[PDB]
Amino acid sequence: SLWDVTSLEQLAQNWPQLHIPNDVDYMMKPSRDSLKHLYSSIILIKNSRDESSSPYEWCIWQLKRCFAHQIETPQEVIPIIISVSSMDNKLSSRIIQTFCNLKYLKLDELTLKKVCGGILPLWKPELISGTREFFVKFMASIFMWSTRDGHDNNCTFSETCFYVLQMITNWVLDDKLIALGLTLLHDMQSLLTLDKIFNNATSNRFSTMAFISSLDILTQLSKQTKSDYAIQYLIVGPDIMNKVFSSDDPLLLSAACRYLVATKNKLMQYPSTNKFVRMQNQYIMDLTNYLYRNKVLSSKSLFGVSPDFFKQILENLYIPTADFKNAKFFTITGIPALSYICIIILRRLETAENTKIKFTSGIINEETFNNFFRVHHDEIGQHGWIKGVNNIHDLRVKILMHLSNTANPYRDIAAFLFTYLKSLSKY
Amino acid sequence: NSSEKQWERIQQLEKEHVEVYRELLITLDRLYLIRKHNHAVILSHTQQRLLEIRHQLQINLEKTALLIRLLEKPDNTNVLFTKLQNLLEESNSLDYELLQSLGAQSSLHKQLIESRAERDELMSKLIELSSKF
Amino acid sequence: KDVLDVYIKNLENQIGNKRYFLKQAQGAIDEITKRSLDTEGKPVNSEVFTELLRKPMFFSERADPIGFSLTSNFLSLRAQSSSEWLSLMNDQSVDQKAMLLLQNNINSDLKELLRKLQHQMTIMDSK
Repeated sequence: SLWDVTSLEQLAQNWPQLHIPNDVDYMMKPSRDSLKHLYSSIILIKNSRDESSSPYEWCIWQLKRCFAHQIETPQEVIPIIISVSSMDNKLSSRIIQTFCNLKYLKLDELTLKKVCGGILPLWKPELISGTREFFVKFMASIFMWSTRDGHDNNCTFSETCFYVLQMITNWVLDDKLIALGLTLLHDMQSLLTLDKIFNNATSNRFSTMAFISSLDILTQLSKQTKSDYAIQYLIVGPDIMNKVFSSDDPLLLSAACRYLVATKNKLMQYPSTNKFVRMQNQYIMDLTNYLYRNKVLSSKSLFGVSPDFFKQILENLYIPTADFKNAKFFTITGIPALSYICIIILRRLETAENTKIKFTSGIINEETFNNFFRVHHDEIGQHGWIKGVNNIHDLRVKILMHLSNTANPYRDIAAFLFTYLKSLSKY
Repeated sequence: NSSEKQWERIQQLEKEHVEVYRELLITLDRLYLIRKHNHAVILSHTQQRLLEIRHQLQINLEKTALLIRLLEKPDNTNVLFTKLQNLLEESNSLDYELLQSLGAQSSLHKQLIESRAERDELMSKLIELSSKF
Repeated sequence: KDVLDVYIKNLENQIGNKRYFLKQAQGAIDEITKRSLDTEGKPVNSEVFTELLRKPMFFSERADPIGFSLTSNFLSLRAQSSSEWLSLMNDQSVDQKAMLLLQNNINSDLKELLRKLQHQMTIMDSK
């Protein structure tokens, strides 16, 4: 009897004479019990792993009676259920089809979340074909249910999305289902980049936050070499790219430009006049001057949006000064995301060399810099402030070089700038 | 809690405000082609997204303008400008953890998948052997 | 104090104005629609969507503090979401950490017991 088994040597010796009992509820739920950890696993071994296997039906029925909220403590069983299932391909897919529809969502969007985080990242679909449609439908359903009326957001779609992204890592790491990864991938992205959840007014970073991980996944894949998958399944596309480069989390733009630089080594091989390079160097040709040498009025189509839109909106945009407005706020020193971070950079930097001038405001800006550069002219002219500085561009290269020493999550931005600017290429 | 309730009512009002502004931009840029065309309202998904980024990017430039009229001369008495800094340094404090805690998952998961893969290569052999019985 | 108070009434006025604008614009739209009642007319927008993406609507009034709202909402929500996301992540990276140990000790016991049974096979592969 399995209960009679006490040591690993007991199971080794009495193996064939062993009797499989039917006390599944005691064997799965948490001396003579030393091997209880192995108890479940070994039963899938005495008999082959059939669908009717006692722990399979036990755990799926447990998951049922958990979704429907009859269980005294739903939380306590989930880790158990995940454990046997997280590392069982067979049992997983059954639970997937049984619990990964909109049908099994309105009962509890919270427990489906957790079991997803458990099972989803660890899975290889048995049949490749009838899953993409399935997951696309499933996630579109979760989106429709999450961004509905009377309930703004509780990160139910974003984090489930992130778990699906995890699973796509497990997939793309293996072969022959990478195409299922990098095709569900952009389909999930285009669902993440919807205005009602991917916002610039009420963002609810969860999407944006889950989004960088998503972009990081193929960034990771972008860095790793020796793999055959069409880059067509790699370039995130301008439909959802421009909505990110126009966002306001700084680290969103950071991971973005990370993915950007971490494609250059894996894109320059393709021809210049290339269907997908054409939009990549597009992100390059412009974002290089959405944080830097802002010539947006001289150029055209900042993010695909025509420039003179900015001509219009800049008028009727009241500014106390009129000295420099056209270029007043379009860089590090003037983007709404990483401008306030930049004056923290400047302050913490001045705090180091023990300056005695103490920049008496915060915004770095071509006009407010000239003030503090002229009304404190001579004393700084001797010393007491950042050494190299002679012109605003010098402040920019300095805040970059400091931003490129890894303690700051935004570090990738400076890497992008150095890699793609070629003017400050000398760092 | 006078000032705190004032700030919370500020939050409510401004939320309603930005929502109405957003849809107003939407509704106007709808109405425009409503009138220029006669019935053409079949703006496609690609067409719908360009409008989206245009509106967000105007929302962008309007929100950087404030960052020009509230900072160069820090009043430090403005009940609203004091709200800026403490609601501006607060934004980027948590920026380190997300970057770190996303790396603290993209590796942990590599251990999970590896241990599961060894469990797979193990279970299969074990069933093969129990069948060699 | 009264500063933010009159600010409240100012924003209330802005909201009233913008909601009136919304009602009026919705009226104009549905007017054009009903006058175009023929059948669900949905034709392509010919080279004027571009001529629409060349100019904005709602050139805001100077006194409109909407710019402040457009940042005081976006960043306050931005720091009230990162905290909860991190609570989830570390809350989810500790459970994965704990489960990985449970999966690894069982994996080790199993890989060892494999040797146990395999060698027992050889030794019983006598008679």
